[PDB]
Amino acid sequence: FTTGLVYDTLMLKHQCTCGSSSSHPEHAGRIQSIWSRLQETGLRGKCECIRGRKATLEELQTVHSEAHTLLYGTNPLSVFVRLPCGGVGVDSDTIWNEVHSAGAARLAVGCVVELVFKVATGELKNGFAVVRPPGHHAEESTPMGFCYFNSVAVAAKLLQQRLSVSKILIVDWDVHHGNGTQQAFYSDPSVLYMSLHRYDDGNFFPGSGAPDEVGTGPGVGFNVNMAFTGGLDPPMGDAEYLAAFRTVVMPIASEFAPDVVLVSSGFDAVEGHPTPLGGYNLSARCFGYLTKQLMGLAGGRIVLALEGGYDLTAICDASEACVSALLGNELDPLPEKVLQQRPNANAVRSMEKVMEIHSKYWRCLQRTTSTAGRSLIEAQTCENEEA
Amino acid sequence: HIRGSITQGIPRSY
Ligand SMILES: [K+]
Ligand SMILES: [K+]
Ligand SMILES: [Zn+2]
Ligand SMILES: [Zn+2]
Repeated sequence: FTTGLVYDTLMLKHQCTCGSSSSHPEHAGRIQSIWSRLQETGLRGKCECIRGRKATLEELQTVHSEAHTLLYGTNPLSVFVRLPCGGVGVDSDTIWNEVHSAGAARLAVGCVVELVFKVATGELKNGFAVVRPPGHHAEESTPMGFCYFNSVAVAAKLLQQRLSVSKILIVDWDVHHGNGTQQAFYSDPSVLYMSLHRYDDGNFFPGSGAPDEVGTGPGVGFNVNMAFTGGLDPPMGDAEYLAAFRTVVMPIASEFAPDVVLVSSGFDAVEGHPTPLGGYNLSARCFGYLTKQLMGLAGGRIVLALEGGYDLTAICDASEACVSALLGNELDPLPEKVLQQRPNANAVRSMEKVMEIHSKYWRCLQRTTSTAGRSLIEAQTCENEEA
Repeated sequence: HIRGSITQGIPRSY
């Protein structure tokens, strides 16, 4: 009863034909380097090796239109344009390999589904899916932002339909808003979608994910956009995400009280990225602590699935920290400067905006006042004296 | 029309 890992080198074949390496950030070396890091650190040997598979067209159609699944899930046995790099794609970001991309994208979904079901049924404690292409930007009938099929959303739908799971939490800590995942569950109160993302008043990719997007119909209140606004003045870092987890993510998630937790685990908020791709300064170590916090929910029934994250050192460092956390290893302590740092004013304003909006729906936010400005030490000092 | 780019950090618009 341990941590599972799923990975498949056939996902490396989703690759542009152009030969212009610097042009495509979402490249095969992303998952290849993560897998090598997990192997050489000994973490792979501590985990169960889970074999993936291709998702069926019917499984993909729990989220996407039939036409969308045929266009991107089958090959001829137009929506595709000749790109300036010389390859083919659906937009300037999102390449299409006419031979390999359909199978690779279906394999990414199937890997996530296989791992998610083994955790949900108790064959595994928890797990991490090392998959590409990413999924959370793909809408019902629109690929975008490197994504074709929303692997995490498909897994959640299948949990509902095949295992009758009544409460699913999706946490999305990729630096970008998961517009596809938000769409897929917007009217559904049985799935809580919670995204932390760079929002900057709608001036960052993809442009969605405002705090006042709370859901629709019976789903009102079950969509939580922890949207950071203010730009990179200063960039968000460990203190800001830890405060957001303390004030927003964990109180709401605990009140929701899920049966299963799915994490859209992009690492493009880690320090060392080109600022247009994220520009935040999270440490890899911090993602281990965030993972450990989410492991307290749903009895530990949690799966992380790789989304974005592009700097190889950054995503390998963060994957290592997250898998170490899933295995129950002791994490390195956070630096003293991080524990003592108060979240920056833009993050405080961002957190308080979200709390004001969702105080209408969540009793845990009908708290007395806001503690969003407290450092971790200041918050822990006030917790010990209370209880 | 449509613009927007994850590589450039530009939101999708119009
Ligand atoms: K996100
Ligand atoms: K929802
Ligand atoms: Zn290309
Ligand atoms: Zn991203």
